Amino acid sequence: ARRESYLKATQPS
Amino acid sequence: HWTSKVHESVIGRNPEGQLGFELKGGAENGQFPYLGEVKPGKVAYESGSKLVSEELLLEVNETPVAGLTIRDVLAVIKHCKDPLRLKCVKQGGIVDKDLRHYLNLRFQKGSVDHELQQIIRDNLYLRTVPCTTRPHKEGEVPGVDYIFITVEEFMELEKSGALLESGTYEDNYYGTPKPPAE
Repeated sequence: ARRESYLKATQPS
Repeated sequence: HWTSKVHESVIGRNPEGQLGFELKGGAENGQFPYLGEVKPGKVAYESGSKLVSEELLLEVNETPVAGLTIRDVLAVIKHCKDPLRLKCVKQGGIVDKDLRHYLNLRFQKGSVDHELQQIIRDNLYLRTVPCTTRPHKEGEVPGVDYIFITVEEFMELEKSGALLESGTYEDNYYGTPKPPAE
């Protein structure tokens, strides 16, 4: 699955 | 809601083993799978509702296929005996075939729309390798964990519309390019 760095960059928090 | 007008249309194959419509879109074009021109004479209907043109294809026999390449959608269908149970939704309003935009939408956590969006994102992630501008870290295989590129390249994929997701985390760019059609 995708890493936290990628998700923190691509997805709104 | 985004999944408000979702309906199931049960069909069968015609002569030549086709559906009476063509599949367009797919992640490789940065899109939902969607129906081409649905002409009346050619769809062998069995039950449920009727198919119209441009509908987004969501599921084939309970297998979610949105976020996949056309090639993979075709592969699910081929391993499905008749009749084919198609979950679809009309385009219009906030429902659109553009995957980049769909993934930017923000639904309530716990929502059926949210649950579905996550399933569609995971499908997309199954077929793609993300790209980044951050240096190769030990343990990582280039081209499997990440396509490691320059910022000029990332910027050029960006402007060209190659990316379906993008963003920065710590002074570095991260995105998902469109999978190739295979």
